[PDB]
Amino acid sequence: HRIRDGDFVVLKREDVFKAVQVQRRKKVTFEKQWFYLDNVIGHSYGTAFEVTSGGSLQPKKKRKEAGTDNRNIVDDGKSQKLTQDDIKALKDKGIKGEEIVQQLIENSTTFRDKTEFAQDKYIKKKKKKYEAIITVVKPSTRILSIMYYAREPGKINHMRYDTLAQMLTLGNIRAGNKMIVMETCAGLVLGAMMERMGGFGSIIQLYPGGGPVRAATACFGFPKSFLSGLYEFPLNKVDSLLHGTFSKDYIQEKQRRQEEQRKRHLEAAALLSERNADGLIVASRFHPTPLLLSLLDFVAPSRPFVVYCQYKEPLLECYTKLRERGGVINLRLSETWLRNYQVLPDRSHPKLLMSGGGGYLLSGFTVAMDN
Amino acid sequence: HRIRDGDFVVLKREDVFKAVQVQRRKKVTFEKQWFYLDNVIGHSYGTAFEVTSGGSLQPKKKRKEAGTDNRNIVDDGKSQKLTQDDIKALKDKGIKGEEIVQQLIENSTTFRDKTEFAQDKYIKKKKKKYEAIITVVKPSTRILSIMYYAREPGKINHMRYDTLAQMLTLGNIRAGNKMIVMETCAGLVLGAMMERMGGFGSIIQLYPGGGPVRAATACFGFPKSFLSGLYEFPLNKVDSLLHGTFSKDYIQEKQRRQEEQRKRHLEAAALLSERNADGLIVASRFHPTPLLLSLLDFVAPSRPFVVYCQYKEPLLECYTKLRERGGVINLRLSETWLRNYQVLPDRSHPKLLMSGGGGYLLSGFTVAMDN
Amino acid sequence: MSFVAYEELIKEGDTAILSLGHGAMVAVRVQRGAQTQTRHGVLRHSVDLIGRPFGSKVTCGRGGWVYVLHPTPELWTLNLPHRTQILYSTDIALITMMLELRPGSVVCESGTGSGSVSHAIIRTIAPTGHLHTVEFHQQRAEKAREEFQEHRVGRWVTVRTQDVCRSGFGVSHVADAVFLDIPSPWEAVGHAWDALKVEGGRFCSFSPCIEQVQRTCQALAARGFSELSTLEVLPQVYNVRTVSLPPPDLGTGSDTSPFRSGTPMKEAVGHTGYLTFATKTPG
Amino acid sequence: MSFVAYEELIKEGDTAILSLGHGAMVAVRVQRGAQTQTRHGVLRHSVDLIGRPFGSKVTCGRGGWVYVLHPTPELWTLNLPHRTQILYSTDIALITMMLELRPGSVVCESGTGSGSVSHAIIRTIAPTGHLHTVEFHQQRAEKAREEFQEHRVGRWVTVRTQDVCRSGFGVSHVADAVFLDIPSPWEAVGHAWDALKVEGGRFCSFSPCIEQVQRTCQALAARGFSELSTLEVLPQVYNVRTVSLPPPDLGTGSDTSPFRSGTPMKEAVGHTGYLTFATKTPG
RNA sequence: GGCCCGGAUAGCUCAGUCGGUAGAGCAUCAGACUUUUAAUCUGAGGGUCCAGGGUUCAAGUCCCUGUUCGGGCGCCA
RNA sequence: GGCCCGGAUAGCUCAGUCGGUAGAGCAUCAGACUUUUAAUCUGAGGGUCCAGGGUUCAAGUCCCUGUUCGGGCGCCA
Ligand SMILES: Nc1ncnc2c1ncn2[C@@H]1O[C@H](CSCC[C@H](N)C(=O)O)[C@@H](O)[C@H]1O
Ligand SMILES: Nc1ncnc2c1ncn2[C@@H]1O[C@H](CSCC[C@H](N)C(=O)O)[C@@H](O)[C@H]1O
Ligand code: NA
Ligand code: NA
Repeated sequence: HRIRDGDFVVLKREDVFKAVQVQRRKKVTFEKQWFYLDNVIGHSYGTAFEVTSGGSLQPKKKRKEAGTDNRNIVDDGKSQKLTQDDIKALKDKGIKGEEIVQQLIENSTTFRDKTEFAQDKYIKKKKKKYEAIITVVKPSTRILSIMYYAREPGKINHMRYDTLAQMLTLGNIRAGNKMIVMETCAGLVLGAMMERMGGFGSIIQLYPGGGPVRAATACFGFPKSFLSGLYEFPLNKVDSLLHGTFSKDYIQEKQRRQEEQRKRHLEAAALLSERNADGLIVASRFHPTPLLLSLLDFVAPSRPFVVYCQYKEPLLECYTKLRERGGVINLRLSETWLRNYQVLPDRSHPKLLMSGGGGYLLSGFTVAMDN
Repeated sequence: HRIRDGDFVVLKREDVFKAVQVQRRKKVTFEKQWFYLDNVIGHSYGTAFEVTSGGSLQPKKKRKEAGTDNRNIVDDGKSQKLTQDDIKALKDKGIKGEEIVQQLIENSTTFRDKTEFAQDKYIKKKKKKYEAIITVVKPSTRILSIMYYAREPGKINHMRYDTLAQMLTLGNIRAGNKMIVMETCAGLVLGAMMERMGGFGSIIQLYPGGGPVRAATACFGFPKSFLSGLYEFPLNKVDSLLHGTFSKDYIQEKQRRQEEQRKRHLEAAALLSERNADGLIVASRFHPTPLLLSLLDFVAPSRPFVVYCQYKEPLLECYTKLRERGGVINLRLSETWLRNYQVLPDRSHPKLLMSGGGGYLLSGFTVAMDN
Repeated sequence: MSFVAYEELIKEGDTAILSLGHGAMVAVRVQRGAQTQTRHGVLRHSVDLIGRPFGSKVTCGRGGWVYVLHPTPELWTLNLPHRTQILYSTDIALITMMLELRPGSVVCESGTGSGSVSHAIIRTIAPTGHLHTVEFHQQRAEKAREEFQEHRVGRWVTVRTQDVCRSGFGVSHVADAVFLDIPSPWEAVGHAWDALKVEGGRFCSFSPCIEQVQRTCQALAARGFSELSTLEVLPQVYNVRTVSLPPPDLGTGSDTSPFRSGTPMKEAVGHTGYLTFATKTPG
Repeated sequence: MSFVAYEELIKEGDTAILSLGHGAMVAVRVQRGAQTQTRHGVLRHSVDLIGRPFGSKVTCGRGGWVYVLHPTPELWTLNLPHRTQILYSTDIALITMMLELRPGSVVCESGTGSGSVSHAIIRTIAPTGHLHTVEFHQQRAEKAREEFQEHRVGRWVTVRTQDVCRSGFGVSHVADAVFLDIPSPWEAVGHAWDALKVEGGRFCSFSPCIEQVQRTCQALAARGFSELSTLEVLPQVYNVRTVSLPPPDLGTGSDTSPFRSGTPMKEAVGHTGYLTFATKTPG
C-alpha cells in the first residue's frame, strides 16, 4: 500500500534499478550517491525523491527560438563559456542542479542556434546528470527480473525477462498447482512462481550444494503464509528416491535446524514420491538433459514442463533424448526476441533488439507411457 | 535502354518475379496466365502491361462515405448480392476487371458501413485478383537475388539477398580483381560478382561434376566481353594442383569443345598456380571447411575471403580450423536479419523479420605465414 | 478441466484437447453419445473419453490412436474458434508479467474479442481476482459469455456489452490493471485511469500500427500516466534436425561429420503488434 | 593502396591499416621519417613499413609485432576519423546492391558527412563512374576533399558545398542512382528526380526515425517515384567459444560433453536507420 | 439418404502421429559413358500454394460455398 | 624538456595480439567439516562502466580537457 520501515523495496532512477530493505539510519549507495531512507515513509509507492545532505526530500511528481540546420555549427570547443573548474564550484556550493543546467544553457553560445530537437536533447543529457531523481517502487517479478538482467545477468544465467515470462505461461503456473522447480537463478524463478501461485498450492525446490539460493526471492517481500507450501529437497538424493533407497548455546540451535531441516526434507520426498506434480521448471547453470530425464518422473501426465538454457546446443540433445525416452508430446524449442522503442513526436524508432543472450526454452506436455 | 527481342528480362506483378528471354511468338506463363511477349517492345523498362486475349497491351503508368466501427457489422454471409456463378459470367464475358470490382463493391451491402481503411483494404484485395498488372524490368543482382530467394531458395542454399550483398562488400568485389569463386547457387553469385567487376579483371570458377551451373548467370544478359575474363576449372583436380601433379558430324564438335575446354582449363590452372588471387568467395551445398583450407592457398596476403553456409555449426569448425592453420586475421562469424515495412498514412508497421534462413557468413583477411 | 484447476479424469462438459500428431490439435466438448472424427479414426466419447484420465493414449477405430490433453489457456488459444484475430501466448506472457497480474488481481479488458487473453487472465487471477471485460459487438460479447459458462469460469469474469471509449469499463477505481486491444485505444485512456484504483495500477495497450502507439503515448502522458514503455516481442521456433553436408570432391582419396541443428520453422517471423505499458500513481 | 586497385608493396602516401590484436585496428598515413606508436611497440615507417608487402608481420620494437593490411572501404569505415555519425558496412552493402551500383554508374549523394559511404561508392563505380556528392558544412566538405586527394580517388568524385534541398546535387539528368543521408530528405526528393537520368534510375534514403520515412514515402509517391520499399538490416556478430556445462549431482556415481557455440558479442543489436528505396521511370 | 474429418503450389504425380510441405519422384534436357530409332550413371532446369465470397484493427495461424482426391461413422446430428 | 599510445564499472584489485571486459580474484558472509581469538573445502552476496565539456540527424562504435595507472620514442613533431 504505502511505504513503511522494514519493507523490501526497489529504487529506480532512469531505467536503472537497485533493491534494498528499508531501515532507519542506514547508509546505502545508488548510482554514485549516499542515502538515508528514513525520510521515505508514509509516501505511496511511485513517489519520487532527491538527495541533499545525505537525506532524501520529497519532490513534486511533476515539474524558444531555434535554428533549422547545423550547416554553420562548428566544433571550436569554445562554445561553453564556463570552465571545468567553475563547474565544480556550483556543486561544491551545493546548488540545486536545475540552475546549474539553466546556467550551462545560458553560457552556451550555440544553444540558441541549435534545432529544437537538438536543444531538447542537450537538456535531457544535462538533467540526467544534475537532476538525480529517485523513484521508490514496489517489488514485482517485472521489476526484479528487469533489474537482475541489467545488474546481475550472470547470477540468472542471462535469462532475459521476456523469457522468464514465457516460462511462467508455458508452464501454466497458477494457484493450486503442485510445482517442481530446479533453479540456480538466485531464487528469481522461484519468486516469480510464488507470485503467480499467490500462496495456493505447493512448490518443491530441488537444490544443489548445502542449500537453495533465495536472495532474489527475499526481495519480493512475501508473507509468511507463502512459506507453508514451500518445500526443499537436496538434488544429490534424487537417484535414491526414484529407486526408493532414500533414508556453546548454538550447537543446540544447530541441532534444531538440522533436524527441522531433516523433517522438511522427508515431507518433500513424500510429495515427490507421489509422482503427481502439475509441472516442472528448470533453469540452471547445470546441463539440463540429465535433470529433465530424472525429474520428469515426478510429474503427472498431461502436465507442462519448461527447460531454460542459455545455450541452444544442450537443448537439441535433450530434445532428442526425450524423444527416445518417450512420455512427452508437443515438444517445442523456442526463443524470444525483444525490441524496445523510443516513442516521441517526430522522433520515433527502435532502440535495441535483444536476441541470442536472452536464452532458449524447451517446452512440452507429459503423457502416459506405453505398457 | 529500351526493350528488344532476344533480351533477357524479368516480369513482375506484385512482389512476385519471373525471369524469361523475349522471343517473337512464344508462350510463357506467369501467375496463372498466358502471354505473348511480341507486344512488349520499344517500350522502356519499367513499362506496365495487361493480358487480354493471350496478348499484352500497353496500359497507362498511372490510373466517399464510411463508418467508424464494426460494432454492428455481422458475418451473415449474405452481404455480397451476386453469386459464385454470376461471377464467372463477367470473366467468361471477358470484361475489363476494374468494373468487376466496381460491381462487387456496388453489390456489397456492408461496404458503405466499413471504415475508410477497411474499404481501401477491400479494394486492394480485389484489384490484386482482377487487375493483373505486369511490369517488365531489367535484370540486376537486386532483382534476380530477390526472385531466387522467393521462387527457388533451395537452388541457392537459402542465401537471402541481404546476405549476398554482404558477401560482395566484405569480399571487396570490384573492377580489376582476380577473384576465385566456388558456387552451387545456380550461377547467381558468379553473376553478382560479374556485375560488380564490370568486365574488368578475371574470375576463376571452380566447379563440381561435369561443369559449372550458370542458369542464373544467363538471366543477367551480360555482353560477350565479360566472358574473356571468365575461367573455369574442375574442383576434383585441385589437390593435384597444390602438389603440382596436374596434367557423325558432331563427334568433331565434341572433339572441339573437349580440347577447347581442356585449353581453357590449363590457362585457369596457371592463373591459380600463381597463388596471387585478390579474394575468395564460397557458397555451396558442400561442407565449406575443406574447401577453404584448400582454396585459400590460391589467395594472396592482405586479401578478403567470405564463406557462406546455410548452417552455423559448420562455420564454427571452419573458424577453429583456420585458427590452427593460421594465415588469416580478423575472423568474423556473422549473420544479417532483415525487416521490411508497410509505410502508409496511419497504417505503418513491420511486416516480416527474416532471420535464421538467410544464412551465415565467415569472413576475414589473409596474411603472410610464419617462417 | 477445469481451466482453473487440474483434474485427473475426463468428465462430461469438459473441453478436451486432442493431439493428432505433429503439432496439430483439435478441441472437443465431451458429451455422452457424441462422436468425433479425426484423421486417425473415430472417438466415441461415452466409452473412449469419459471416465478416462488426461494424458492417456486413446485408441480410436481401426487401431488408430490419439493423446488427450487437459485444457489450459495456452492450448485453448491454439484451438479456439476465431471470431477475431487473437493474441497468442508469447504476447500474453509478456502482458501478464508486465501488468503484474497475480491471484487476487482485478483486471479490466476491452475488447473481449475471441477470449484468448480473457482465459489467460482468469487462469492467472483466480481464485480471488475478477475480470471486467468489454465488447461492443453483441454477438461476440454473447459468444464469449457462453464459452465462459461452458468452461465454468463465469465466477471470475463479467462481460459488459458497451463502447469502452464512451461508457468505460463499467467499474471505477477498482482495477489493478487495464488491458486494451482495440483500434482507437487513445480514446479509452481516460476511462482506464478511472477504472484503475486511486492507489494506482498498470496499463497495457496492443496496437499493430505505430501511429496508434504514438497517439496512445500522447494520451497516457497528458492524463498523468508514468513509466511509459513500448515493446515488441517476437517468437522464434526451431525444428531439431540432423543434417549432413556432403564433402566436396577435391580429387583426394572427419571434418565433414553430421550434426544436430536448430533451424527456424519459418524463414520469417511476423509482426503482431506493439505493446505499450504505463503506470498510474497518485500526485 | 590504391583504394581502387590492389598493390603488392607499401609506399609513401599510402593509407595502411594496422591490426593490433583482437579486432582492434588503426589507420596510418605512411611518410618517411614518421613514427607510429602502438600497444605492441613502435613502427618506423621508412624501414618497418615502406617497401614492405601488405599482409606481412611487422616487428615493432621490443620484439612486439603487428600485421599490416591493404586499405579497403570496409577497413577505412572502421578506422576513419568521425566528423559525423557514419554508416557501417552492413547498411552500405544493402544500399549498394539495391541502388544497382556497378562500374560506370553515376551517383549523387548528400550528405557527404565523414565519407564512409562515399569511399564504398567510389570503389564500386570505378573506373568509369563518378560520384557527385554534396555537403553544406564547409569544413566537413573540405576535409572530405582532402581525404579524397590523399587517397587518390579525386578523379571519381566531385564535392559540392551547398544545400541539396534548395540547390540540388549540382547536376541534372545524369545519375543512375541517388543516395540521401540527411535529416530532411523529403525536401530533396524533387532534386533527386531531377538528378536521375530521364530514362530512369534508383533512389535510397537513410532515416533513423519512422516519421522521416513517412514523409519521404509521401514525397516519393507525389513526385512519381515507384516500387517503394522500406527496409531495415540488422547485423549480428558471433563469438566462437567452447563451453562446458557441469553435470548436476543427482547422487549417482556422456550426455554432458563440451561443445562449440556461436554466441552474440552483444546481448542487443541496435538500430541505425530505415532504408527507403524507390525507382524512377518515365511516364 | 446423409453427417463428420483431411488434402489441392512445378508439365504430371506425391510427401511422415518427433510441433518432418521450398522436400521429392516421374518426365524432360545436358554431361560423361557404351550398348546408339537408344541404354546407363551423374547433374541441371522447373515452386509463391485450387476457385469464389465473407469477415478480424489500421497484424490472419479465421470462416462459408464450389470443384476434385482421400479417410471415417451409420440411416442418428 | 616534451611527444605518441593504452587503460579507469563491484568495498579493494585485476582481466588474454583468436575481432577473449557481466569474466574473476582478494576480502566478507553462510553451510559443511575439525584443527576452534580459528583453519579448511564448497557456495553465496556484491556490476550499468572515472570526472567535466563539446559535437553527429531527430541513431554514437565520435572528439577535447582534467585526475590517475601503465607502455613506448627521444631532446624531433
Ligand atoms: N470501442 C470499443 N469498445 C468495446 N469493444 C471494442 C471497441 N472497439 C473494438 N472493440 C472490440 O475489440 C475486439 C478486438 S479483437 C481482440 C481479441 C482479443 N485480444 C483476444 O485475444 O481474443 C473486437 O472484437 C472489437 O469488437
Ligand atoms: N540540406 C543539406 N545539404 C547538404 N548536406 C546536408 C544537408 N543536411 C544535412 N547535411 C549533411 O549531411 C551529413 C549527414 S552525416 C552523413 C554521414 C555519411 N552517410 C557517411 O557515412 O559518412 C552531415 O554532414 C550534414 O552536414
Ligand atoms: Na498440381
Ligand atoms: Na574500481
